[PDB]
Amino acid sequence: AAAEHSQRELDTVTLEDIKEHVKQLEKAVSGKEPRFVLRALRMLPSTSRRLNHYVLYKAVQGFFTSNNATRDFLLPFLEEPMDTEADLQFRPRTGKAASTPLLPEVEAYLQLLVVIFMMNSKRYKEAQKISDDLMQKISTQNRRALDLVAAKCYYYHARVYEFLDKLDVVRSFLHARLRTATLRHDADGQATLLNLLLRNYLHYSLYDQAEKLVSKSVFPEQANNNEWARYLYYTGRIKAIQLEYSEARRTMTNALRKAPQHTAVGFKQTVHKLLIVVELLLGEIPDRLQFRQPSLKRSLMPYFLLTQAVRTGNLAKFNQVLDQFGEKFQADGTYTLIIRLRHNVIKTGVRMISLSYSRISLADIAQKLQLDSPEDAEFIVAKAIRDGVIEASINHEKGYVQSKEMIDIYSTREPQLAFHQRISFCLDIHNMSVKAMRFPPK
Amino acid sequence: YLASLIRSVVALHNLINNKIANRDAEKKEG
Amino acid sequence: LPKNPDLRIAQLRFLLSLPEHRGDAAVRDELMAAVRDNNMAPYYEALCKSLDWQIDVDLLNKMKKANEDELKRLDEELEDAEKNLGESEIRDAMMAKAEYLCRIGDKEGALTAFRKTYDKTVALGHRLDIVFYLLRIGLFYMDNDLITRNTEKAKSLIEEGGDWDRRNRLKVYQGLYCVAIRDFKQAAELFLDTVSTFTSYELMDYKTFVTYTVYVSMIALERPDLREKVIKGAEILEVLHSLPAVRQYLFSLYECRYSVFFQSLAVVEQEMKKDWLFAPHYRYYVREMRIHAYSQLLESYRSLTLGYMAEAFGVGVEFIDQELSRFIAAGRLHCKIDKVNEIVETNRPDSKNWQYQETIKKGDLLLNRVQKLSRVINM
Amino acid sequence: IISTHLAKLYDNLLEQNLIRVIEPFSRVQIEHISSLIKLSKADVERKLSQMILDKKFHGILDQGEGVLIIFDEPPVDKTYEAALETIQNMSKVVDSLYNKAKKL
Amino acid sequence: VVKEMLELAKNYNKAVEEEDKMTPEQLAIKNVGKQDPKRHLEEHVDVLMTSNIVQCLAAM
Amino acid sequence: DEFEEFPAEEDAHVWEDNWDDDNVEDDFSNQLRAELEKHGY
Repeated sequence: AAAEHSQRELDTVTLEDIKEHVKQLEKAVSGKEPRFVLRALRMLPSTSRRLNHYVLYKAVQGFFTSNNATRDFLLPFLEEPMDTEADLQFRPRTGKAASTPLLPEVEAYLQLLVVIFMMNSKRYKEAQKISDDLMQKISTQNRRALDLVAAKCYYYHARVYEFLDKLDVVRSFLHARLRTATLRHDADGQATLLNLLLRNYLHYSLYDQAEKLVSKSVFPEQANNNEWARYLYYTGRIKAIQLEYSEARRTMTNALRKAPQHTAVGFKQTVHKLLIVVELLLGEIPDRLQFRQPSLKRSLMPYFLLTQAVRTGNLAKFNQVLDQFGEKFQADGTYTLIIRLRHNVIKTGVRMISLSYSRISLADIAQKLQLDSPEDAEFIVAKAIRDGVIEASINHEKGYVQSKEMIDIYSTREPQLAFHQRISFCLDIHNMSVKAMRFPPK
Repeated sequence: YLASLIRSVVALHNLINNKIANRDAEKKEG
Repeated sequence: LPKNPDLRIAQLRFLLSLPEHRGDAAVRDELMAAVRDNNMAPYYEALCKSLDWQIDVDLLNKMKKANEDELKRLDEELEDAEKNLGESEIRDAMMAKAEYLCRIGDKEGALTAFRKTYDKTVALGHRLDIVFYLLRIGLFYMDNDLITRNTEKAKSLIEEGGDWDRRNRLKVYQGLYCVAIRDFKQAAELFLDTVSTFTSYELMDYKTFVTYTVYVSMIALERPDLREKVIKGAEILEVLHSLPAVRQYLFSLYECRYSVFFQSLAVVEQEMKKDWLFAPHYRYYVREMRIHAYSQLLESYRSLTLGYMAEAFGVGVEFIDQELSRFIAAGRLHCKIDKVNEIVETNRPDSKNWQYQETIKKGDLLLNRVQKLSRVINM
Repeated sequence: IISTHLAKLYDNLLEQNLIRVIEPFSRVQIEHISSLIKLSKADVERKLSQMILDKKFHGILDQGEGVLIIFDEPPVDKTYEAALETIQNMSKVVDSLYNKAKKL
Repeated sequence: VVKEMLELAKNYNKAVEEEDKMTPEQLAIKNVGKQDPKRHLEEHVDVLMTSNIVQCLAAM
Repeated sequence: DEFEEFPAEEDAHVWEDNWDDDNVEDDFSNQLRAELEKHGY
């Protein structure tokens, strides 16, 4: 059929792609440079989609095919087509190459591909077993070049079990895997393992253990930008739930900055929602461009209403906002922070008063913030002066809030500190760029 | 700081050029 | 260019759509007279359904029959041109059919007919005229995508080849759309460019064009350009001599007569509320004009008591205090209020400090870009 | 014609006289300058405000007590303008390198 | 030096953004005149940074 | 690198709108008229 022949052609092109990736893996192991395995994994997400039964059937018929347990393991889980007319024997290894065992990296890549296909087919149980087998056989291996594919397979195994709605049978095993990766000095594998452990804790609400792990473990600096963004989001949630609001805001802004341009909509949605909540708690009204964006508009609409209520200062509006979308906030895992905002709303008003006025009288500030009595205003203002929200100094002798006089920052040292940080970053970037330089062997 | 930014940009451009040269040589190898 | 579609009809429809003026009588009579004279049956039905009016059975049937027989005559002429006359005759017949389709208010049919005429039209000038007709239709209906695509097409046609008159008309059309999209800077630029040789009398008379130009220029242009291009502009001054209110409003800001400026600004807000193009942006225009006036007053002062500025603006101390606090909270005015002593202190950054802030911001952006590039390439 | 041109001449004369009378002072109070020019306090205040707002003689008024402070208007430090322009140029060069590096 | 480096950065922008691929290896050899790309480039960066660093260290 | 781990979940305004636009208050004409009336006595 026309559709069938088109599918066969796409399968053949995918087979050519996998052959190219396996050749790259072999060249990487020969040259001991991750670059090639990194590119193979980079192409992996694209190949994850656009795969049917015959695709992987032909891949297993051509690759491997040594009568090994893999063929008797995945094939019983994946159907087999009839005698295809275009029986092109996809055999990159010919004669001696076929006899030689498949390279550990290449075999791991093929097992990862089959596991991804099982994921996309919702064969949760079969992917379970195939992932255990591949993980066990990769655990024995100790080649450095295998570590990146090991990290990818680790992440996909955690994902398969996450769809298994258990995500606890993995806790100890991923802890052990991450610890071994840390011992081995691996970077990508330990990065993915730490991110996945943090994700599991955040799912099951074990915040304290996650904070302990983040405090003790150290994330390698030379990690993937996407992995860094995921870790930043997880650490931002940990900090925000733990009352380190400023650090949470900074970390989540960094995570948003490091997001993959336009590749992951959902991660951006969640980061924006949590950042909006944290910023509202910290006393800053968030930017409207986020709410106006096309992809994030409908997702953040309840947060837009919440920000409206907070800025306007109408506690009743906040209550009706919670009534309509309270369950949505809960399902988003931000209900507790929203309640904290409900009881901290006065911080935004105090911050606005601090920005506007410089010597506001206590009675007038109490009137403006709809407080009942001036003494409550004094209490709230002092609490704000600690909370990093205001920089004033109450003069209780005459009861007026005297904001600190602004000073010429340039004549002070802060510009030197900012320039030092930026110059250090620039010099480090230059050193890193000239450091690799990928000079070929003559 | 401006000099450091210029140096970093030049180094990054040189790294990009060298990487593209290496990739082109490898591709033309086979 | 042809007056069809008549933007006055769209303005009247919007005015009736407004809550207060929904029951207006004179606008009702004007719109009904326009519909009857122009015989817009589809437009009449759409307006009746939208405004919940009582459809006149006799008038509606008469208009429908007139539209039907006119369309039949146009189709007969098109068939005659197709059979006997050449390509030019058929193109003109289809152009007339599309023109009458726009006459009655059939948006979809008129647009499709104009598209067919454009497809069958070879002359560049006629293609530009078709684009102008579609742009006028879009303005009448406020179809953002249609107006944007057709403006791009008209720009391309002019770039390939175009007379100066078409360029001026397209400049005025872009200015009107920009005013409707709230990009007041481009509106001011285009309108100030075209005010000298305003030849697009179909969209709006010259007095309305000068009023719009003054409004958008004051919302966009700064004081030096405002003086050089609006205050001393011969055309704008000549037109304003016939519009005392607009002249007073414009001169209040430049001459520093703030109470009269606020009176004129209230009048202008009321006028724009009814206007069909400035209606969505009237609140923003008034807010930005007030912010501009406050900043202009504060530019020459470092610490002015709230009482003095309240007297200057002809408003109470409490109102000016509240408005100044609101505008400071949004980071628009560079001042900090001192309620106990009732003194407003301007905190305008020194040139060195502002330059340091700008360099910090731009360098942070560039460093983020460089870090992303390094991460992407280094693998 | 006479009215408009004489009003403009009056404006020019007031500007010149005010500039002449503020040259020695640095923090002159508005009342003294008005007395020196023999004009109403409000008129001199308005003219000074307009002059400052129009990049005329440099200074800032303070209605809290009333003075016409005059300073020397630091130049601008052209070095920072050049640095900002170079930063913009290098940002667009980084954009170009973004256009490159697509070929890996 | 900063103004001349701004002009040189404009020139470097023009040279790089062009990135003419009509045998780029030949382009880099047909425009060799000790000009914008790096010679009048980071040479000035080194001059500026050496002078500024030495002056600041001496001042401290 | 689509982050499938995180699920991926009128007002067709082309003009950017800041927060102050949303604020609801009486038209400026009413405010000015009321203030002038209250300061007229």
